[PDB]
Amino acid sequence: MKKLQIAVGIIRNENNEIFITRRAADAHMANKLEFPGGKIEMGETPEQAVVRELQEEVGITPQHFSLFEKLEYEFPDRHITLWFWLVERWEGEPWGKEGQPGEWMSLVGLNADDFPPANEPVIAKLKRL
Ligand SMILES: Nc1nc2c([nH]c(=O)n2[C@H]2C[C@H](O)[C@@H](COP(=O)(O)OP(=O)(O)OP(=O)(O)O)O2)c(=O)[nH]1
Ligand SMILES: [Mn+2]
Ligand SMILES: [Mn+2]
Ligand SMILES: [Mn+2]
Repeated sequence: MKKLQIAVGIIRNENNEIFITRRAADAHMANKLEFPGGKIEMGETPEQAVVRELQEEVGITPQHFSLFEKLEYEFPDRHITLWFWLVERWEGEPWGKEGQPGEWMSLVGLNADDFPPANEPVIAKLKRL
């Protein structure tokens, strides 16, 4: 099947809230909550991809971020490797730059069932921080 490398950014403010967007109804993992991110392209690194994806999707440039978790997940029709970057400093103010819903969500209130199932261990690990 299809095999993808995906970089996403966990955007955390100083109030323990995360900037979360919601995927379109016609997308893979439709209507799910998500960390902004996307496919790592040929000729770019995982670090470059999370910067580019956050610039495109929510209008911020991550800086001094760290790899929170890397994991693989087998969906029904595709295999992806997810790079979860913890982003605690950035230039700009995140918004729905691609017209998608986005809002700040308390970390304690996140419900893993609202996200793709691949995110389950990451959401749990974030809550222990
Ligand atoms: N963005 C994001 N994707 C996730 C998460 N968890 C998860 O399993 N995924 C999966 C859903 C998709 O199969 C894939 C992300 O690809 P995408 O749909 O964001 O692709 P993209 O933004 O590059 O799309 P495009 O603008 O290039 O057309 O990873 C997450 O927290 N954030
Ligand atoms: Mn993309
Ligand atoms: Mn995306
Ligand atoms: Mn994108």
